[PDB]
Amino acid sequence: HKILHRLLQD
Amino acid sequence: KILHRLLQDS
Amino acid sequence: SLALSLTADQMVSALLDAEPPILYSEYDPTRPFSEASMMGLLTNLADRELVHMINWAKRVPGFVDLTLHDQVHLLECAWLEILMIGLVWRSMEHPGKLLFAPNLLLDRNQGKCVEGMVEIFDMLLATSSRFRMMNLQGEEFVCLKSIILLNSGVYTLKSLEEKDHIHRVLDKITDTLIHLMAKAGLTLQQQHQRLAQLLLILSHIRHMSNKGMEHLYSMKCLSDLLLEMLDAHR
Amino acid sequence: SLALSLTADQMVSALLDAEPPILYSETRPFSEASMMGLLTNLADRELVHMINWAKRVPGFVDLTLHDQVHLLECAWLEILMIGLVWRSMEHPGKLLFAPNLLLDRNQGKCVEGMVEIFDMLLATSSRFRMMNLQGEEFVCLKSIILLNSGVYTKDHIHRVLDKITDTLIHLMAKAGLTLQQQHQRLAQLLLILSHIRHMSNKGMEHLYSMKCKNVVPLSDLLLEMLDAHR
Ligand SMILES: Oc1ccc(C(=C2CCC[C@H](c3ccc(O)cc3)C2)c2ccc(O)cc2)cc1
Ligand SMILES: Oc1ccc(C(=C2CCC[C@H](c3ccc(O)cc3)C2)c2ccc(O)cc2)cc1
Repeated sequence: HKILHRLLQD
Repeated sequence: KILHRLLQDS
Repeated sequence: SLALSLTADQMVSALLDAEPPILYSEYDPTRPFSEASMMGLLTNLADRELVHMINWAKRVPGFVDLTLHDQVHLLECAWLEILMIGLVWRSMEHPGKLLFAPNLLLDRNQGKCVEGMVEIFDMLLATSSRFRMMNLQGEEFVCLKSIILLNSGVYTLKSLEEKDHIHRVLDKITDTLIHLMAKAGLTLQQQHQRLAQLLLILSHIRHMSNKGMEHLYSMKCLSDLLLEMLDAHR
Repeated sequence: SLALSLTADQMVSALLDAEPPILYSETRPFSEASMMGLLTNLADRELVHMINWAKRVPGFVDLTLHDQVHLLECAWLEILMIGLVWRSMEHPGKLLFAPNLLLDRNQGKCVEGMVEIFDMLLATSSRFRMMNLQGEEFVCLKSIILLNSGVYTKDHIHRVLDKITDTLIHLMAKAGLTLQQQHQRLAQLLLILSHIRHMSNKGMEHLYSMKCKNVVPLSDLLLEMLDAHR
């Protein structure tokens, strides 16, 4: 759900 | 201040 | 300053001698608890602890050398940190519980009785668990508590010289910590590593104080002294 | 975990290699709106670099995704601030938010609660320059902030934190400090981390206030990072 979840993925 | 006073109390 | 002349062992002896006592709360198990009752109990306890803390600070080497305004500032800044590391130290032998007083032992479930308390409780419990796993020593604890007093408000016209004196005493307490660890038989690597571990915990104690303080001067939004300590943080 | 197999120089080179660039601001800011407009825009772009920086911190990727989130949520403003303090070292009495955005405390008056934090940042910056803080030391401290600031809510982070401690000492020994100067300097650096935490906490308190969030539109990312503290 968090934007941080996505950005932390290569 | 009370703290000021208590610090003075010799 | 005598503080700069004391040996490591003399610094430890001084800090140990200066230790405040452990106070009792007004806790009565036969009396029903509530948000107000619980907070009144902790506030009452903190208030009486502050008086002893002020006199403890007077016996911390180098503290009395400072201007009265600086002494006030450092205590206004660090008082909740000092209360909290004390709480955490007393609670070491009680996993999953916080020992505010010999007659007041609380677990986190009782923390939910006050708004925002259960969050601070868990952080305090985590800190206590850390001290326990490190096997924190009493001599180490009194050094850490004195560091907090001198360090927490050193930032926040010569008086730069006064800031310099604080930095000198802080170096002294560092030397003392290393001395204890070397005495304990730790290798040099183990000494530096443990020193780092202890000082990093101070960042967590700061966080807990600031978060607690934030909730504390919203609870009111208390004795006069405690109200003034709280007010110093606006 | 690869982090532990690293030598001290390798650890240093890895951190130096992970370093984000110094960004530029998107017109001397006075008034609440223009100041926060510029700062939030910069902070948002720095956050994207910070997230990708954290991935390249040895040991960080070995953590679960949720732990990575928790640590970044906890430490992001601390990390922004130590970066700011570092950049501002060569500019006493001033804060270098960007090479084209140099502020003095007089412009902090434009925003409620900014000046107090402005002064704290200035003092921290002055402290770092007085210690002659080195770049290699700086990147170790920033990594420590990431790994430590949310660690107490584990054994892996403990070991990595120990390794960064070893690395800090290694650097100081490399610089020729005696054993006493080494542990004294180690202590001095780590104590400053407490003040960085303090500045972040007092900063965050204003920043996620409803009043502050109304000043200028915020990016969804910056809003989520702010709401993470509650
Ligand atoms: O007025 C107060 C009330 C409570 C405290 C306090 C704490 C610790 C536990 C949590 C507490 C808290 C935090 C957030 C809340 O919303 C409510 C209570 C503060 C405390 C700490 C150490 C000690 O020896 C005695 C008291 C100190 C002064
Ligand atoms: O949403 C925000 C807003 C401002 C900041 C910010 C600051 C620093 C200066 C003070 C500021 C603040 C704090 C409290 C106030 O009441 C007003 C301003 C926070 C910052 C720090 C470092 C960096 O590289 C970029 C931005 C980061 C994220």
